Amino acid sequence: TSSGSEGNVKLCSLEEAQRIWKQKSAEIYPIMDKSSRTRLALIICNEEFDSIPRRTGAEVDITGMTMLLQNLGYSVDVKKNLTASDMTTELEAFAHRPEHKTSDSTFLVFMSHGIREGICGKKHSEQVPDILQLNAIFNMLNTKNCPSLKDKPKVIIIQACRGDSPGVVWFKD
Amino acid sequence: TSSGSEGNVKLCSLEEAQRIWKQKSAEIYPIMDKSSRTRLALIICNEEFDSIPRRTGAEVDITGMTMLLQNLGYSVDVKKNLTASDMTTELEAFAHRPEHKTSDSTFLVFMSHGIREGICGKKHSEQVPDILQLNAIFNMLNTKNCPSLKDKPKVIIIQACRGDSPGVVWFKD
Amino acid sequence: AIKKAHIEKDFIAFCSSTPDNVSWRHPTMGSVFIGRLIEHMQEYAASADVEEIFRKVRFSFEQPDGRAQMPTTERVTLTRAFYLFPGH
Amino acid sequence: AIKKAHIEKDFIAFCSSTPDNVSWRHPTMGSVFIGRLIEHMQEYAASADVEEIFRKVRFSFEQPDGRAQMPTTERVTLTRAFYLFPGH
Repeated sequence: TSSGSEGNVKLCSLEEAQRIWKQKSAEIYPIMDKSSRTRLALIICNEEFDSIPRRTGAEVDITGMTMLLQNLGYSVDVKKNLTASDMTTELEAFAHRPEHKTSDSTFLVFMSHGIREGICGKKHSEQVPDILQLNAIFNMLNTKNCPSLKDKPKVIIIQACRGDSPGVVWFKD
Repeated sequence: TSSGSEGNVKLCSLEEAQRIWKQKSAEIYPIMDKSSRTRLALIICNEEFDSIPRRTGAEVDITGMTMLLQNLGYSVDVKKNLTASDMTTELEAFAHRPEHKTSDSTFLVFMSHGIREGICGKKHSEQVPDILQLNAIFNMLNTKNCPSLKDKPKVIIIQACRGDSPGVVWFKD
Repeated sequence: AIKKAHIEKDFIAFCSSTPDNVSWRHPTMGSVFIGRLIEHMQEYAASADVEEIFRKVRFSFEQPDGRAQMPTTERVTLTRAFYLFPGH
Repeated sequence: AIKKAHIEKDFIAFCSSTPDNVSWRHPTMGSVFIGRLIEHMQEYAASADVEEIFRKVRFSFEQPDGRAQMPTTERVTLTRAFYLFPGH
């Protein structure tokens, strides 16, 4: 049933959960007791831009990801239409959240226009760039700047172009 | 026994090879008949440099990788002490080799000094940089510039620093 | 007493396409990569680790069309398998 | 007839450390990452796909010392599992 907290996500049974622990040894990330854990997720989605076209349909992506991450047990923070400077600040704020101390993992989702250099902020144009590099995301969530997530999985999802190219080449069959 | 062609590599038995095909469906890379296949591997190792210190012990790495890749069924081309320009040219030459047409995969190994930007060539110094970017390696072996390896695994191994930092942070137990 | 830890570890990034290349978004159906990732997470979170699910997502994009993209896993420092164990 | 194919697919890069960070080489024993990769390939090529072997290599580096490094898998577009099937 999709009436539960996990919605459309297929559940792992107790038989399955022990089979995974027998298939592979002490090489799975440990999960915290469901009763006490405080898992956090952050979604930054840019739809309304100053100079670049409107990302119509982004709301479907926010709904989908938000519900997905909640189903997997994450409290989801959603932030919209931010500059690279705002994104950095929001990411720093996320790395300082005390719930990470009693969490076993995190998810970061970025959704925006993009170029080869990185993710486009609210104010981005070719004349005055407003770019958040992926390098910066890793730096803000690493063991130095986010000690609370030491030894814990950090999953980063990015929806964006990485350039102008169609990404295809022709061949004859 | 290590007297065979596979040396120190533990062999996959016929029982194991069929078990892998039952564990996962049509989602393994197909391998070509051992009798007719012409697998190629390239090792570029820089030891002798103009301006940066000598990479003592590199010969152990060349011996190890060369023997390893041969054991796995690859004909190994070894090129030493090359500039970024020489590396590019050698990589282009490797992507044009006709044996790739009758191969199922490839291995590329790069071993040198390195910086954040990429892999150091023979003539590298801070004054006049001689850097091969990882981006260029991918571009030279992709479907556009190397159509012979379309749909076939391309494994890239890089031994090099990626900056100056020790890569550690302190915490109290 | 102080102890040394790796500055960067246990990361995985999953991008919507390969470098230099575009990613597609339907104006009413949403982004192709996002919807494909959700579908695959819903189906496979119970039985497969995240790295494997991301591979499966890449596989689903294998046959190109008029709007092709190839999702890319980047800068992976996961030292263990990450299972979500949904329901737990 | 011409058919479309992905410009970049079926790649995997494995680097000796994380970005910004050094990689270590013993002057007589050779590079730490290279020797660890060989050891793991020899042991696990028969039973595990290359992506898994690379994970195992990362795991072996988990406990830092005076000379720490964390090998990194980069720009992965493998759409299937790559088994070497050594002996075949």
